Amino acid sequence: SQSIIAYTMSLGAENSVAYSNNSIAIPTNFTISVTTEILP
Amino acid sequence: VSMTKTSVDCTMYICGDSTECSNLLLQYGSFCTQLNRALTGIAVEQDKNTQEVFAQVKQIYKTPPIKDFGGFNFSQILPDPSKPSKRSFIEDLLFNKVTLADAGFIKQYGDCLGDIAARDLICAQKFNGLTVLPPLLTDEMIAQYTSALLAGTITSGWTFGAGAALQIPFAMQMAYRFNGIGVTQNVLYENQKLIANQFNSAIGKIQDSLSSTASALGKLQDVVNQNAQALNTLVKQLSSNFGAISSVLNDILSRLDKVEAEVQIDRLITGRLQSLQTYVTQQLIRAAEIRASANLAATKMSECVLGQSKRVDFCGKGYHLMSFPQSAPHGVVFLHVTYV
Amino acid sequence: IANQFNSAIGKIQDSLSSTASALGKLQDVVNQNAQALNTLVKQLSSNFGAISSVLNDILSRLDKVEAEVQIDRLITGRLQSLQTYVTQQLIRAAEIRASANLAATKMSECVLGQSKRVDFCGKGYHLMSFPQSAPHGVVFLHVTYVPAQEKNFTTAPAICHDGKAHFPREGVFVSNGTDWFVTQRNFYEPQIITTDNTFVSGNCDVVIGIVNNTVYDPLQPELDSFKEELDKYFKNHTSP
Amino acid sequence: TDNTFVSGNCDVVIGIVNNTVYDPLQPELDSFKEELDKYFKNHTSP
Ligand SMILES: *[C@@H]1O[C@H](CO)[C@@H](O[C@@H]2O[C@H](CO)[C@@H](O[C@H]3O[C@H](CO)[C@@H](O)[C@H](O)[C@@H]3O)[C@H](O)[C@H]2NC(C)=O)[C@H](O)[C@H]1NC(C)=O
Ligand SMILES: *[C@@H]1O[C@H](CO)[C@@H](O[C@@H]2O[C@H](CO)[C@@H](O[C@H]3O[C@H](CO)[C@@H](O)[C@H](O)[C@@H]3O)[C@H](O)[C@H]2NC(C)=O)[C@H](O)[C@H]1NC(C)=O
Ligand SMILES: *[C@@H]1O[C@H](CO)[C@@H](O[C@@H]2O[C@H](CO)[C@@H](O[C@H]3O[C@H](CO)[C@@H](O)[C@H](O)[C@@H]3O)[C@H](O)[C@H]2NC(C)=O)[C@H](O)[C@H]1NC(C)=O
Ligand SMILES: *[C@@H]1O[C@H](CO)[C@@H](O[C@@H]2O[C@H](CO)[C@@H](O[C@H]3O[C@H](CO)[C@@H](O)[C@H](O)[C@@H]3O)[C@H](O)[C@H]2NC(C)=O)[C@H](O)[C@H]1NC(C)=O
Ligand SMILES: *[C@@H]1O[C@H](CO)[C@@H](O[C@@H]2O[C@H](CO)[C@@H](O[C@H]3O[C@H](CO)[C@@H](O)[C@H](O)[C@@H]3O)[C@H](O)[C@H]2NC(C)=O)[C@H](O)[C@H]1NC(C)=O
Ligand SMILES: *[C@@H]1O[C@H](CO[C@@H]2O[C@@H](C)[C@@H](O)[C@@H](O)[C@@H]2O)[C@@H](O[C@@H]2O[C@H](CO)[C@@H](O)[C@H](O)[C@H]2NC(C)=O)[C@H](O)[C@H]1NC(C)=O
Ligand SMILES: *[C@@H]1O[C@H](CO)[C@@H](O)[C@H](O)[C@H]1NC(C)=O
Ligand SMILES: *[C@@H]1O[C@H](CO)[C@@H](O)[C@H](O)[C@H]1NC(C)=O
Ligand SMILES: *[C@@H]1O[C@H](CO)[C@@H](O)[C@H](O)[C@H]1NC(C)=O
Ligand SMILES: *[C@@H]1O[C@H](CO)[C@@H](O)[C@H](O)[C@H]1NC(C)=O
Repeated sequence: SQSIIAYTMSLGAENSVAYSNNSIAIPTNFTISVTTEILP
Repeated sequence: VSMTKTSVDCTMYICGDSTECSNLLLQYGSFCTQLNRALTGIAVEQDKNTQEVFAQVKQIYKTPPIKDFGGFNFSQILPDPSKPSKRSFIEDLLFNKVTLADAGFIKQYGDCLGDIAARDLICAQKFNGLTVLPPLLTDEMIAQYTSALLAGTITSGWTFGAGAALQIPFAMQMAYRFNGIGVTQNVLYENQKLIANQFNSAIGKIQDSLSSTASALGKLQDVVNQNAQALNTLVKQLSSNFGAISSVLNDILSRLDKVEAEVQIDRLITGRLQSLQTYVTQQLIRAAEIRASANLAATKMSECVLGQSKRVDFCGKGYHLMSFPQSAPHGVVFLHVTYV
Repeated sequence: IANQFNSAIGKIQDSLSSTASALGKLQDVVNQNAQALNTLVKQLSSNFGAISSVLNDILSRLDKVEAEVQIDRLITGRLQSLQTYVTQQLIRAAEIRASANLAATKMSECVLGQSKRVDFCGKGYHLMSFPQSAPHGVVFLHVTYVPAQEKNFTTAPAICHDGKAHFPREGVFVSNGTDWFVTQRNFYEPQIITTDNTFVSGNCDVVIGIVNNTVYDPLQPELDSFKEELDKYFKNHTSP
Repeated sequence: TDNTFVSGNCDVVIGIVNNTVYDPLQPELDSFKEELDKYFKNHTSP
């Protein structure tokens, strides 16, 4: 049931951010993220 | 940000359908695979350079339906809904201002032969085994990534770079900017209608400048021109005798028997091999200039668009407030906004 | 914060143990070095139009007057093979230098410092970074603060209390919908709006979108509490 | 005194200038002294 498919690539999740002239979002919490970068 | 991809097959360039020549070209061993492999390395690096400059978000942000940005007017740099390609007004100027050679979008005889075969260089390049591959991302997908970074910038400030996009009113974002350049935020709010009129008027000068002056996109046209001039020089080298009796393998094979056709053909193989290795070395060196430009453009996307920079004269001249990315043929344009 | 960091390092330990597709930038360098040498060794097989690929066969079969014509083809093709390898290596080595100068810049700015540069020292806001060695390379473990659980708030550019307009000294005004506060820009810690949290400039007619709320003066309850002391003393001292 | 901070005596700083520095707590305590004296003046009468 597997096959090679072909598709137009999705650039990312589509997202309407909720702008308004008097609305702000502020984080009540955080995550410390450790991320690995690799260089020759 | 990139240059035209190219694949040149060693066989149709050197030997041009002669199987007799092909049985000599194998005697030079792995040089053809090195050329094919090289150009493939350059061609993949063009998609990587474009991906690293534009794909700096995993989410495609879009602008709200109501454009209440505190009196600032982004309508000239945001996407136009009415257009079949989702370019902004300034991007559609930039897209007209660069004259291309071969987008790769299906060349199919009826365009290639007859009347157009005289004036067109691109069909003759294809006939001689030189091919231009399309970019992985269409100019529509670059326009969508540019829209996401711009819609993120005007609705969310730098926060869409550091994590999830957080809305902030645009005059409060522009106040956080002023505070960044060491100017107290009441200097924005007490002067906001003036600051918006200065910004709106300055964006108007970009419209006029790009409509008016021929020199503006010189940094992009000199990439497209070097791509086209190197391909034309490589087509022209098929004319060269290299000390053979003719420039054309079919002439030599019409006139001569194997025993000395091999000697006349060996010369043409040699010089042709040398003409490809010259072109591929020049393209490898150029590709390193374009990757150095793309890594700078990705660094400016990260630091001037997704952020605000303390680095003097990095994000345009002045004290940096913010920047808006715009797409261009094989390139990126930053509209840097600075307090002077 | 320590438990988030210890768990995040634990995920690097697992990730590097688990997935083959990680050090691809380094294995690509070793593969390009190995491929280029294999291709240069394979080019010793090529005839270049001579009667043999092997120099001793030509010197076995032929006398000097024509062995030199067969040899000159092999000298030419071999010498062209070396210049091709050496040009490819000179070009590649400039890519690895550009990578090394970026890695030296990241060692200076992310390890020996903290960077205000967005996305230069990993994704997030940069806290610190730890270097680790690798075959022919460096790995940076970038540690970043990422804001996570948000709530929406109503906001205003200024507060009006006495026809005078007030702005935060640092942070932003927010309201939960009933009352107003200042918070720091990147983390919700709301505080009562006071003359310590805010500064005054001009009057409320110029600031677009200014809102009315009281601004507390924390010196006034001191002078008030001493006015009650002053009255109880004066009231008592009606009696003597 | 909210626009400025204090450190050291004036003898060390090259090019220092004389001017008054306003203390915004002082007129509060001065108005509190005028309030105190009007209360004490009235208190002469009972
Ligand atoms: C801020 O986000 C933190 C996660 O990034 C979150 O920590 C998580 O808190 C919950 C409880 O609210 C923990 O849940 C576990 O708690 C105990 C065991 O320790 C059990 O009784 C529960 O059934 C459950 O297993 C999470 O383990 C914990 N996660 C981490 C990584 O520590 C904070 O609660 C958030 N803080 C605020 C103020 O919102
Ligand atoms: C943001 O700035 C825009 C550029 O100045 C502005 O759009 C421009 O608005 C004027 C006035 O409406 C238009 O003038 C023309 O109006 C109609 C258009 O059909 C014509 O009949 C008139 O003769 C006149 O020429 C401009 O053409 C228009 N420009 C564009 C590119 O649309 C926006 O209105 C501003 N946005 C806000 C929210 O104020
Ligand atoms: C907006 O934030 C306000 C500050 O946190 C909050 O007001 C506070 O609400 C709590 C109850 O949820 C009150 O707590 C008191 O409740 C009674 C009052 O008589 C007492 O029995 C308790 O011991 C306790 O003291 C706080 O007093 C109150 N604070 C103030 C300054 O009024 C609002 O509820 C929040 N509004 C929303 C919509 O979230
Ligand atoms: C924010 O709070 C302000 C102070 O309470 C308030 O200002 C007051 O607004 C009203 C209505 O504009 C004015 O009322 C007077 O209007 C005219 C004369 O100017 C007369 O016809 C009326 O009878 C009445 O006297 C007040 O004079 C004005 N006070 C001050 C000191 O400016 C704002 O309206 C409030 N705004 C919001 C959105 O809450
Ligand atoms: C800045 O303000 C200072 C305070 O008013 C002022 O200091 C004063 O300077 C004069 C001259 O140096 C001194 O005058 C005395 O000088 C000697 C004794 O020291 C006597 O011969 C004089 O008759 C006289 O008594 C003041 O004593 C001195 N005051 C203090 C507190 O040190 C500076 O001179 C001013 N500078 C400028 C440029 O305005
Ligand atoms: C932050 O606000 C946005 C949109 O504004 C809110 O809309 C109502 C739901 C109500 O809360 C109003 O007072 C606000 O003005 C929220 O976006 C909505 O998200 C839900 C999914 O959670 C989605 O179904 C809706 O279609 C979205 N609405 C719009 C206009 O986009 C968002 O959820 C709020 N964020 C948080 C953390 O509460
Ligand atoms: C914000 O938008 C509303 C409409 O939703 C409008 O009535 C109001 O005047 C605007 N306020 C500011 C401060 O821009
Ligand atoms: C009232 O004043 C007398 C001194 O005159 C003092 O002894 C007494 O403690 C005072 N009481 C109060 C409540 O002030
Ligand atoms: C400044 O220059 C003047 C001469 O123009 C000199 O008298 C004075 O001492 C100098 N002041 C300082 C603080 O250097
Ligand atoms: C003086 O004191 C009396 C109470 O003893 C008070 O009623 C009156 O208002 C005071 N007047 C002034 C001017 O303080």
